[PDB]
Amino acid sequence: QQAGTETEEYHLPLTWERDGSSVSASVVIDSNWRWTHSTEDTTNCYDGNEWDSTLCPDADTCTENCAIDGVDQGTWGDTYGITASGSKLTLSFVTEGEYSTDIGSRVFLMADDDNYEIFNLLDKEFSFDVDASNLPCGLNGALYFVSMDEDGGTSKYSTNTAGAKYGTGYCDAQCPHDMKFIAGKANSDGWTPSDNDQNAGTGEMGACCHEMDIWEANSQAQSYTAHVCSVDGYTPCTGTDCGDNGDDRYKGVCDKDGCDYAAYRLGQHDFYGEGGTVDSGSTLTVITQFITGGGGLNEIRRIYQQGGQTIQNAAVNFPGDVDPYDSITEDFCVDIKRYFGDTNDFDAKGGMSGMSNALKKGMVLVMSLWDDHYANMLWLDATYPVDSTEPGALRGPCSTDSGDPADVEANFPGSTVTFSNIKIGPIQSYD
Ligand SMILES: OC[C@H]1O[C@@H](O[C@H]2[C@H](O)[C@@H](O)[C@H](O)O[C@@H]2CO)[C@H](O)[C@@H](O)[C@@H]1O
Ligand SMILES: [Ca+2]
Ligand SMILES: [Ca+2]
Ligand SMILES: [Ca+2]
Ligand SMILES: [Ca+2]
Repeated sequence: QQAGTETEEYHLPLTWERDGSSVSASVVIDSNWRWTHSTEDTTNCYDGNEWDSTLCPDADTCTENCAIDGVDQGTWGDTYGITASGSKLTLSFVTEGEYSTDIGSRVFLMADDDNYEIFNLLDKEFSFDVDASNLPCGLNGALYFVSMDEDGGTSKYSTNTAGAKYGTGYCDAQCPHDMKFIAGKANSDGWTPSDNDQNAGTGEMGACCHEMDIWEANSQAQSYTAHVCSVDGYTPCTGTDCGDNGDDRYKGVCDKDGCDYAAYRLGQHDFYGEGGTVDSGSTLTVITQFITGGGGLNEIRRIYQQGGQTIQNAAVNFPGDVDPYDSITEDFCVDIKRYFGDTNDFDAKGGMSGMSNALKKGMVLVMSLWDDHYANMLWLDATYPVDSTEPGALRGPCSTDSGDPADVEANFPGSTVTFSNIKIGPIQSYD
């Protein structure tokens, strides 16, 4: 995409801590949340959930003709319900503006006006605080890393002149087709509007890359998941390469399921939640350690702190069936996938070594708040598949009727997540 000139681009300031020193940074809104319009005027190129057939008769003409616009200082709060102060950032779910309504948001941490911050997580401890108290069943307030390009695509894709400054270049391990710009081009060829999301559609292209989910959670359940892909960084896909939901799920270049560590799923039902060992009713500190051996990742450990207590990660609880692993390791991934009857696509795509190499190349930090139009977040917080009674189906305490976006958007529009005190530093000892 190119950048429009209707609205000036302002990144929202955010402070964080890197190896002992305060960094005055900012966040940027993902391009998918922006207005896409003609370069000549205010006519929408993306209108509801379809592209304008006159402006965008094919992708190349669409790309020529259409621009993504800025988000100015006032737009952050007025349109997206996003606020920041100091080291704290708050995302909102439903924000009713003047003439339209926004649902959720996705933002990236900037290094400067033109480039994302790049995190090299190997042999480091990453931590932050989160308040997930105001996220019901069905919501996901997520903090995660993806193998995006630092500049958002502008060096590799000459029709992307907007770049990281306008939140371009998202990719993740789902190879999502709902991205409006991929590889610097409008993803308008083959576009089908979604049946249940009036702002969304899908195009021919997907946007694939490695993904390290540090925190996917609401007040009822939480997980952390490594997803490795067999391709190098940001990778556009078509066809079978995208590994689309359904028959193609395991046939693409990315591990969609991931090697997931979800305490409730692993048989620790009172560990996290309302009044849990980790109490989702109050702020908590999430510490994640990327442990290496011989320079390669071999373990992703989790520690929690809350009210001055240090809380070790809850171990796998299937006595006699699976060992009491308490972290993501190769053997955990293999053993738990066997017990759950899950295809081990993590190892297929490269496994821990693969992941390691992804982390070595550096990742972008993502914070988002969304609902789930595909699976109603049931994979996180309920039972999935809904009628399944075998090991690994049970995910959280929520009803299998929970999480329909039409329901949660109506019933809990005021839901929010707050992230704060982002920090990276050396791996610390926790007694
Ligand atoms: O894409 C949503 C979410 O999916 C997570 O993977 C699920 C997968 O969606 C489901 O079909 C399978 O049975 O379970 C895995 C693990 O719960 C993926 O793990 C997430 O990171 C992603 O946000
Ligand atoms: Ca032209
Ligand atoms: Ca074509
Ligand atoms: Ca094929
Ligand atoms: Ca299962």
